[PDB]
Amino acid sequence: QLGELAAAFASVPVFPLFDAAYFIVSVLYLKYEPGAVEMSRKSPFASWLCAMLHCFGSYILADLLLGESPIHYFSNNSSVILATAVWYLIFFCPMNLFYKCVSFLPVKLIFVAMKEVVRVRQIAAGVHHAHHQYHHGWFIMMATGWVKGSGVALMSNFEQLLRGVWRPETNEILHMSFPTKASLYGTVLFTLQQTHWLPVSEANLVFFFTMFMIVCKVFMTATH
Amino acid sequence: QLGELAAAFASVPVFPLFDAAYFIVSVLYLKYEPGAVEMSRKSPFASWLCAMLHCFGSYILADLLLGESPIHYFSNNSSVILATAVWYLIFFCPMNLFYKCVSFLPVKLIFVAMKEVVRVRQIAAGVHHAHHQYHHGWFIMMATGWVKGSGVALMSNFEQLLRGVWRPETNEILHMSFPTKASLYGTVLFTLQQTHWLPVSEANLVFFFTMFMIVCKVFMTATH
Amino acid sequence: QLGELAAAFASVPVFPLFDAAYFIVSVLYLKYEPGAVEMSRKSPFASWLCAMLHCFGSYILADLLLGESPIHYFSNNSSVILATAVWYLIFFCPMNLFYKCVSFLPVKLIFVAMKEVVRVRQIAAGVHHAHHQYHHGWFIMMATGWVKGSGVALMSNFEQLLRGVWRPETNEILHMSFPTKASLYGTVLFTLQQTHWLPVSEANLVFFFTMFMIVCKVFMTATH
Ligand SMILES: [Ca+2]
Ligand SMILES: [Cl-]
Ligand SMILES: [Cl-]
Ligand SMILES: [Cl-]
Ligand SMILES: [Cl-]
Ligand SMILES: [Cl-]
Ligand SMILES: [Cl-]
Ligand SMILES: [Cl-]
Ligand SMILES: [Cl-]
Ligand SMILES: [Cl-]
Ligand SMILES: [Cl-]
Ligand SMILES: [Cl-]
Ligand SMILES: [Cl-]
Ligand SMILES: [Cl-]
Ligand SMILES: [Cl-]
Ligand SMILES: [Cl-]
Repeated sequence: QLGELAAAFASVPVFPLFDAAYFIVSVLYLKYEPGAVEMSRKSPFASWLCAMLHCFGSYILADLLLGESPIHYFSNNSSVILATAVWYLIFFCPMNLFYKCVSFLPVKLIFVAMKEVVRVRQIAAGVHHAHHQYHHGWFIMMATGWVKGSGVALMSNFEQLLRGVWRPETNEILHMSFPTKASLYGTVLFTLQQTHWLPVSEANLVFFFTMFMIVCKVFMTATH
Repeated sequence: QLGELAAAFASVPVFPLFDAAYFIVSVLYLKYEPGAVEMSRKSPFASWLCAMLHCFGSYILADLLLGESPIHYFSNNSSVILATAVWYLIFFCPMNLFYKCVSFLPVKLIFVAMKEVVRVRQIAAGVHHAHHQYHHGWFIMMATGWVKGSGVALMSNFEQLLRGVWRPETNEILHMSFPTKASLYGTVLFTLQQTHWLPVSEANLVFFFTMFMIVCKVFMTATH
Repeated sequence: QLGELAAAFASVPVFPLFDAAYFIVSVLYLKYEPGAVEMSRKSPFASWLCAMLHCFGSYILADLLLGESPIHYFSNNSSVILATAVWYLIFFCPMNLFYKCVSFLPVKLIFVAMKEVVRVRQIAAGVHHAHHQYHHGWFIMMATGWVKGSGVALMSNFEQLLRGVWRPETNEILHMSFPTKASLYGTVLFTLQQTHWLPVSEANLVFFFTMFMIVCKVFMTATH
């Protein structure tokens, strides 16, 4: 009955709880970036735009690669408003209280685990969407799933540009961080499962690859 | 009969006179930029391309956001040729005569007023076009109208790159100039009018918001 | 019977031999770039991506200008794999043997000539494709044919960014190299032939303009 558990696991509604956790962890990372708090005070619109890149960069990059509107996902009003609320609470909550609660390590690890659930689903969805337009476009499936999982990291040079920062000597392709490298392995696995060359159900691969990401990310977050 | 006046005002043919005024003021601003005259002499093709960004950047950015060909508007041969003539006359007219005439303050203020007529129509058109593709895409309507009104300012970092200039420490989002900020207020107003939450006719909002832009821009141009 | 020869010349199958020659010459140029060998060792994925830009940048830029998926051409699995093989053999062949063979001047000049065959066909194809979407879009035809022939040169600033290099003081538009300038002349000629204002068959223009590019490029390669 393991496949029955995997089917329920791979079909959990990511909206709104799992998307919120994704938004919280991502906007938390934004606040850690140099000058982010100063930017929220002096340039609140650019600060919000930065947070939307962190929350939705996966869809912005996938749509760009597939020639679709890069802000197509912003037609999802409930998601945009929910991410906007997370940005506001993290940067402007009185007593900084929301930050204090979601930074509590037991609470933060849970949100980190829930974000990985969303990232794996995102990779698989990117592969399947590209496949729908290109039945044998293996390289297009791999590219789309990769940017769906990496998110804002693959546009980090230009996320920095928006913030008034320019560091051209490195980029996430030249030197991949773990989530970028892991999303590349993930997109190959999901593309191989799409090819029917990897003899495993789509629900089992989602389950096992998410558990891999959850263990890695929770361990990396608890260590530092 | 104020609505009868507003209907005639909001439906005046922008081509070719009002578009020409837009092109003149924009290419004048280009000539004010550092190295612009030198660039027209040594790199005349890049100089013309820069002028096309100033004249058509509104359509280039809107089409990019909506996933349409970024040079789609360049199929409008008469408009492209008219902007090309304005660029040539401003940079290469014997005796610099065309520049002298259009820089005459009474003449320049009129062209500045006529450009604002075109900008407001552009914002409204961006909102209505996004709405046609996304009936409830409020954030897509706001983004499209914003870039239609801001024009080349929102791509200023890359207009500078084309010119051989790189100033990453600032951008029009991080620090909005008045036309960028005003186009953001404008696009919210036109989106609210699209939502039917703002109880005002589309022709009246065009009239009153254009008069607001005309007074502000004429006053700002005459002061300096 | 010159038109009978020109028809056979303009319809030769570019895949796979003529495309391979294009890939070889382009990836050779990549290896000449500063830090390229070091990058292939430390960042092999970015190195491969750079080589794909050199091999396919024509299609990436044309698709971008026309609002189509920028990686649409990567659905051509055989072409992508063939370019990947060329990249691997040039950077990782034991004894560097593949490099030694294709760098042999008599062999290199032939590959240089065959690449020009592919470039001219690319320019003409860009013009005809834009024409199909815009029957009278002269400026769109010219832009599309231009980027099809110039290839990665028009994205050189961002090919450098991928490599960790940033040199904003120059770009291929501000200062055109010979292949960029020649592709601009070529796209005007093919657009004029599309307009029916240039009284010459499409096969004759391909033949004569390719011979022009072959003589120029072979002479430029043999001189230095
Ligand atoms: Ca598109
Ligand atoms: Cl940073
Ligand atoms: Cl602001
Ligand atoms: Cl998704
Ligand atoms: Cl997707
Ligand atoms: Cl098919
Ligand atoms: Cl400047
Ligand atoms: Cl030039
Ligand atoms: Cl418009
Ligand atoms: Cl529009
Ligand atoms: Cl609908
Ligand atoms: Cl370089
Ligand atoms: Cl790598
Ligand atoms: Cl082609
Ligand atoms: Cl094409
Ligand atoms: Cl038509």
